[PDB]
Amino acid sequence: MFTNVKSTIRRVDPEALNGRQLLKVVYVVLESQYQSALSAAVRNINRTNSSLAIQLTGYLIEELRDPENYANFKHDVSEANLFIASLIFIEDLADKVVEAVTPYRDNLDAAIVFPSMPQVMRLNKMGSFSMAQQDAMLKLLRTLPTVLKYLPVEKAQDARNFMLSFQYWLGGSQENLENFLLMLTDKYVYPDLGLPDMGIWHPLSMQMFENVKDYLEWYNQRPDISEDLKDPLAPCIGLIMQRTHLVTGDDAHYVGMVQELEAMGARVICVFSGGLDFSKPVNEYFWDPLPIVDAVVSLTGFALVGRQDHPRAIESLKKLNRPYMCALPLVFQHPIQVALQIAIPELDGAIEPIILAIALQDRLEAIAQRAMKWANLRKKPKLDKKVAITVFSFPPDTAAYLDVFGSIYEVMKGLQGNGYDVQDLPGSAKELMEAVIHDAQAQYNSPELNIAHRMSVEQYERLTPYSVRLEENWGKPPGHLNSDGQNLLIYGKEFGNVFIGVQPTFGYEGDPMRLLFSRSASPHHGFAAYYTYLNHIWKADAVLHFGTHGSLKFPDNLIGTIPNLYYYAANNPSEATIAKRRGYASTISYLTPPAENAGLYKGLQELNELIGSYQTLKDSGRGIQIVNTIMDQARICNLDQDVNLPDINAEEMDQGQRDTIVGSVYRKLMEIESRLLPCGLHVIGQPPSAEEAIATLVNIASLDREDEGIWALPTLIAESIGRNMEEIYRNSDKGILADVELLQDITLATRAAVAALVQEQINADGRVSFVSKLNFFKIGKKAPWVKSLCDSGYPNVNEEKLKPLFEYLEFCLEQVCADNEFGGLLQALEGEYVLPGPGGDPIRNPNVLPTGKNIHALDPQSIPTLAAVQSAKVVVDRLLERQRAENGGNYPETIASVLWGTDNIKTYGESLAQIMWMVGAKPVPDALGRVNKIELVPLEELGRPRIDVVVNCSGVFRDLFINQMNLLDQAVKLAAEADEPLEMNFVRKHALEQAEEMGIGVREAATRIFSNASGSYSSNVNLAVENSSWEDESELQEMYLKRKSFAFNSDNPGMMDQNRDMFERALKTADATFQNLDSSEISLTDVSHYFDSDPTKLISTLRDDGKAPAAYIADTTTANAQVRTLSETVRLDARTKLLNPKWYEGMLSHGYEGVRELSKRLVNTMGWSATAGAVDNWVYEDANSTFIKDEEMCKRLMDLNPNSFRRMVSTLLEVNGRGYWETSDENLERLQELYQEVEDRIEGV
Repeated sequence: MFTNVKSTIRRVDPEALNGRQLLKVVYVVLESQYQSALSAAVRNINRTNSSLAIQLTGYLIEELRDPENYANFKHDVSEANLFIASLIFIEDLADKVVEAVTPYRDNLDAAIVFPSMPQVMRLNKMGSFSMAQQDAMLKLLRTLPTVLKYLPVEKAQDARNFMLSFQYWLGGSQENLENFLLMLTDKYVYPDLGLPDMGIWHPLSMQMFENVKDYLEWYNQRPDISEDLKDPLAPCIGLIMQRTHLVTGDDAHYVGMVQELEAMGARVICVFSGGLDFSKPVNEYFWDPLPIVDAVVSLTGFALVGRQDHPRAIESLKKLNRPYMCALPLVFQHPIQVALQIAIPELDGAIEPIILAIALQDRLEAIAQRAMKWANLRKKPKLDKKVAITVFSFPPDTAAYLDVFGSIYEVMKGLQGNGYDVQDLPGSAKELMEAVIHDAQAQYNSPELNIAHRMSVEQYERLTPYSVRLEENWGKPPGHLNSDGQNLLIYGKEFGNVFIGVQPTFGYEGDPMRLLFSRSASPHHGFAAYYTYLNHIWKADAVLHFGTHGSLKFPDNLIGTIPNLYYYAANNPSEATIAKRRGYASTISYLTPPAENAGLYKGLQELNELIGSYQTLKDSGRGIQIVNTIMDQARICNLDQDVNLPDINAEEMDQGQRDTIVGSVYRKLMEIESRLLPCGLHVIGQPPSAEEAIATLVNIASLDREDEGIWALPTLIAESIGRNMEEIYRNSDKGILADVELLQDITLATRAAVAALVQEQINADGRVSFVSKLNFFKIGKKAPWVKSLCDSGYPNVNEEKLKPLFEYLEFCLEQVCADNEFGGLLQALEGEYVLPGPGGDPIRNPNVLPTGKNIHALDPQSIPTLAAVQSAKVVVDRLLERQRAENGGNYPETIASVLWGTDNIKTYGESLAQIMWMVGAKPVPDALGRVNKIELVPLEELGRPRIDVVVNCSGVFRDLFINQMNLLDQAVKLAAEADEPLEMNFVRKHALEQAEEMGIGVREAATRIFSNASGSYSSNVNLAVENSSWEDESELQEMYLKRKSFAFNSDNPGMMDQNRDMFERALKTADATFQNLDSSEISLTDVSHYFDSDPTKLISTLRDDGKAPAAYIADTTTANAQVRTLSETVRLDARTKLLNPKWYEGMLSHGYEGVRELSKRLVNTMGWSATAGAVDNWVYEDANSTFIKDEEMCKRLMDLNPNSFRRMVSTLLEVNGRGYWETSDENLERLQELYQEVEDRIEGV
């Protein structure tokens, strides 16, 4: 009494209620410090708060004897919102408190019982949280963060709110207990009411920290943690989060993240910021001068900086030089929202440790474990570090233009040479392939994969907990795949701390020795075993993959917790993004082989020489019989499918139309001659020479660039002779000799001038920074490139415009020739930050150079650009022009189109803006420049009817650009609804006819934007053609109609439901199929995805009239946009790739893996015969002539790669077997024998 102030007052009531809500609180407590502290808190709220008043009644625990007191208590509990109890530790009364409260348990908005006898504690209740889910106080407080992970997010925030309320109580201050009461009033009584710039946070500290020293001083004083965590050697992880969630106190998932990491022995620094520039905290708090963090995990779901500012973000993350991981808040707490949001951190070079009832546990452990393995990598000593390198399709029957064993060998050397422990490194790439595939070339025995390990069912089942799930499709372990009968086989070879493994077939087509009835595919035990070995037996610290390998299309335990590092081609941002999101991929880019012009050969070179003779023989006199030879030759080269070659003598023509015969054939030969494509494979970290870069530099020099302030060289040359390049291109297309010649002359000039810059920089051999900035005028010389232009016959080219062009070209030459590819992997393995960069076409966007960067796509709202929209109007006018010219002059009513992510990333949304312009819509950018809106154009501006569309969206396009599918659907439906003449609006005309037949609205009948079901990709036509697993085309057409018939809906974007009835009806109306070519290197025969999505023959089946649609492929890779027919483009492929000696002599120069490339293009050619019949007989004929009939070659290919040869031979038999190739019975007997020869070498007898 004399030493502790007690109050006679038990009850506090507000003087005046006014317009304010009343909260009723009842406490029972032993400490009269806590009675009087509550009274003061309640009393201060009552006198300040303008919307809340509190009534407080309470008894010291003892006072509950005299039933006078116990009687009111009971009545007070009855009326009470909040119940509070603390330090009840007497049986007698405890049990009375239970009787009193238990009745009203559900009445009470919340009941809070702080450290007191067990009976009382069970009364605890705060939303969906009970006991089910001073030192005494600390003990229970510190345990609460551990519980959060095993609860769903809302049940967790209740438990966090409980923990937060215990922190305020143990705190015990007046404002502590005010906040206590206001928090509970806000979150569990009256929701509709109530409510430092940056710093460091910890759930278990009451105050924030404004510096690192104050934090670590507090951290090291923490009694509740192991000495292990205070140690500066301890792995430390940085978290970034939004201040808002700490104020709100909606932080349960953040608290669980800190607890998960601390449980794994990681020191944590959680920074926050009320701003949007998170570089500031990173730069202040993750440093002291050195980094004090081993990896960062962003939980903001935002860009580091910001407009969002990726350059400063990068410079900040590169100074830190640690792995930057990102976990979207949405992961914890919907389709358009995740696609738009996840794309941003990817441009900061983020890694995604979260793949894209359920408790936080799986997500929290995932992020933690994967962050902890990034740190281990930073800390484990080089000589102890184990790297596994996985390889797929060996033997083959992936990774574009890659010498896989070529590249692995360079990586292994680089790794040994940098201090990693590499044993028994072979003397050559070949010997290294030989160590993994015994007798790959089938010289002496059949090819046999090296067995690195035999896993016992016992070892498999113990280290593969999820093996049980595989039993449904694959039976008991070890099953029929990667099996000796007893054991699961791990194919690979140990080379010290580097392991080369061969991953098997994922087995999407299931065990052909098992009858199954499930629609839920899983990997086979062998596939599982392989990853089980890497992770839990061999215990890799990191794993390196090449391109897509086998998975990321057909779940977190296969990938594991160790860094997944991918080498992806710089030109495949789309599929690299898919790996980032499905695979926990960190993706280092490599360059595709330095491209060469395809050039002319045999028949085509003879034809070019005849054309050379023409201008002579015209002045000689006999300018006639040559045009009959030129035509007779063209007919032999099958150019008569590409140029109109009438059956008329040159005698029976005017000079005008004889010149045109030549002009037409010429511009088609120069198309072939000049096609810029790779002719071989790439080895990681073997960049091209300056000589090797020149063709790549010519096409870089051959595009106008507004954003760089510079012009194409051809543009400048044309302007020099008062001409425009758009004219010269169109007159070229028409086959006007003078202009076909002028284009070739301008092309040759452009080649010479750029070669002159590369020549100079070479024979300056480092003396000068940039030869392009040397002041030649000052010493009275022209630059070597200006000289070249003058010699080429163009002496008036504008030198003020040349200067910044040729400065740009010299910069591009540096990036094409740079060697960073190995450096990238090194940074990753050292646990550092790999510079992010744009994937794309290096010629169209040279910012894709140099390689060795962590390539990303782009902001899905950044496309289409105004430039892309203009470029689209050209390609649509040209498709319609040509489709008319081949059909009376009649516009088509419906164009069936495919959209890919890959081509849209590269052109900033051209192919996408084509479909917009077909229906006569335009995308509308907001102030900031984001494309989130779309309008129709008036028919005046369209100049023609609205063309109806079916738009087949690839699973990838859906995954990256579902926002853009939303815009397309809005556009189509507006068009169907537009008050316009049916004959001016084929969208409306078809939709009205359909709305009646189907008994639905015009709008619902305007459904045209389809894709795969979410989490599905391709029509599976690619699998069937790849495995010959189909009887008649109908099977292909059926699985298309099953899989690609899921309709996007802008008025309910979540629900993307199958609607095959609408799909069949819209396709029935199709007059033309359409796709855009990605690139010369990813053309129709280089991959299977193009033909996999080809609806051409499907349309001919669906149509009442059975008529096949006209098939077009747009090509916007050069300045000179073409809309070719599918046949034209497949033929172009054949002439520049499969049947081009430069191309097959290029690929075969790399040996075994060379043959694989030939096999690929043949097999993709087959596909086109199955989906479109777009393969002319001579393509198959010439292929058999080049590779089979020539017995010298035939032997070379079989010896080089039995597996890839058996493949080539099977294809040729097959296309004959299915009616697509007609050929000599002798030709089929040769093939039928050669199959049996190689069959024997590969399998036995």
